[PDB]
Amino acid sequence: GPIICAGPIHSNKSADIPHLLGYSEKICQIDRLIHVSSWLRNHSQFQGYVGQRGGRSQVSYYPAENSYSRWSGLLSPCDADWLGMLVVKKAKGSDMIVPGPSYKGKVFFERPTFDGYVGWGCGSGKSRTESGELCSSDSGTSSGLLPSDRVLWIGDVACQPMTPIPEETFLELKSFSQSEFPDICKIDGIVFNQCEGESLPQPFDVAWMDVGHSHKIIMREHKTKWVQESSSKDFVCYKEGTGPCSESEEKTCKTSGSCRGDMQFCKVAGCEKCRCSLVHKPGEVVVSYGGMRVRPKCYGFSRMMATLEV
Amino acid sequence: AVQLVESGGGLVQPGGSLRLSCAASGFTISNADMRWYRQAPGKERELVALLLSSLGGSTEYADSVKGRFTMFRDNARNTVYLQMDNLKAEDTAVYYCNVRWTDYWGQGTQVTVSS
Ligand SMILES: *[C@@H]1O[C@H](CO)[C@@H](O[C@@H]2O[C@H](CO)[C@@H](O[C@@H]3O[C@H](CO[C@H]4O[C@H](CO)[C@@H](O)[C@H](O)[C@@H]4O)[C@@H](O)[C@H](O[C@H]4O[C@H](CO)[C@@H](O)[C@H](O)[C@@H]4O)[C@@H]3O)[C@H](O)[C@H]2NC(C)=O)[C@H](O)[C@H]1NC(C)=O
Ligand SMILES: *[C@@H]1O[C@H](CO)[C@@H](O)[C@H](O)[C@H]1NC(C)=O
Repeated sequence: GPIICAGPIHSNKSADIPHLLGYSEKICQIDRLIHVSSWLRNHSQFQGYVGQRGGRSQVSYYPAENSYSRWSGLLSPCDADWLGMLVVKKAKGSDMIVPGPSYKGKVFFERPTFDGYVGWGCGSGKSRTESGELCSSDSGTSSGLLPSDRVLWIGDVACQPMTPIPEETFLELKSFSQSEFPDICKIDGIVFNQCEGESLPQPFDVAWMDVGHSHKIIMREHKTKWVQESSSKDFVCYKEGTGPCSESEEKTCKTSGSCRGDMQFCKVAGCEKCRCSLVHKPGEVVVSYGGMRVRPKCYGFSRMMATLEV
Repeated sequence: AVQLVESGGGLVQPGGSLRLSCAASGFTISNADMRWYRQAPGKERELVALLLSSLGGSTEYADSVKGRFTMFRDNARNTVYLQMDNLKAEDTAVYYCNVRWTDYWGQGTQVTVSS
């Protein structure tokens, strides 16, 4: 289900998309896929919205079985983009579209890549071919008010605020990860290992964590503990009936103990209009890998492109 | 080493036809996914047609060229083709042949359409 806001029913294809400053306001926008609509408008000359009637909870995932999507509060890359935690970059030509997802008819798809996050949009009136590589005309998208059907998120991914690590420990992890995957030559066009000869690229479903340096750390064997840190980001605030609280209202709730809430929120922030509650999510994920513990920015199991030693 | 050699570009009057070939070395196109790009001067590299082994051999075309260009392969000959019919001035470009997800590009062949 949704985090705060029930799915959007839009009318004005041409309605502006406001920059809302409250955190719960931004989560509300994320619930209604307004961030992805914003993305399409900005990058691929698209009028209107995606997410009609379904919102974020009806988005399409590759793989279709999504563990992290059953947790309404786990942040997808796109969600993280809207919260300024990372950038889902507009695809360049050299960005690789992985095979396997049912791209046909999609209007937007994103995937974690080895060195970032890439998103692919189609203009107004167009959608993707099966290969994902071309935007061709589609009369079913004429409405400009398109169902969540048309949004594709690749990967079992959770993003979250990160405890930045020094370059030293990133280099150690990058090296550890190189020795775990000695036969990988490049991932998503990035040199992973030095290779003399190299296979044709092929899909690669790999576990990875983003620890905020030049590229991700793909992992063979790792352990994950989820910890509920009950920080302010873990709570959303809403007025009864009328959706999310104001930026100002949310702030005083989370800093002054003057609003109503559920039992965890009252414990950490205080309680005596707005109500704040725990978002449904397992917590922040801590990764043990390379004999290190680390709080990554994103964590996931996603498809990328790899070549192998020949 | 992978090699891609293109052929078949040239001068053609509007309405004319050309067949572009891409002979490949160092992989078998019967498993590869192949793409045809074109690059006009000033404009950006635009993807024009695909043959996707990942899709069982299916074929996909950009909207501008749909219905005039035809991509196909000769597995025996390890060669992929782009048949271009009813050529327009806007088809003038250098055409490139590329292996999907790789920096394997053909030399490029020049297609010029003019009356
Ligand atoms: C699609 O494109 C639109 C616009 O082109 C993007 O919207 C912009 O988003 C950025 C960041 O999300 C906004 O910048 C932020 O401005 C805040 C103040 O906003 C008010 O003022 C602007 C202009 O004066 C008004 O247009 C707006 O309606 C508001 O009333 C700041 O508080 C923010 O600061 C925070 O982030 C920065 C780093 O980004 C830090 O330095 C700060 O410490 C702080 O954490 C921020 O600077 C911008 O206002 C938006 N413009 C509009 C017109 O809405 C979308 O984000 C983009 N969509 C996607 C998916 O990328
Ligand atoms: C809704 O569409 C109208 C009609 O042109 C337009 O003037 C307006 O900008 C849109 N709504 C808002 C809130 O901007």
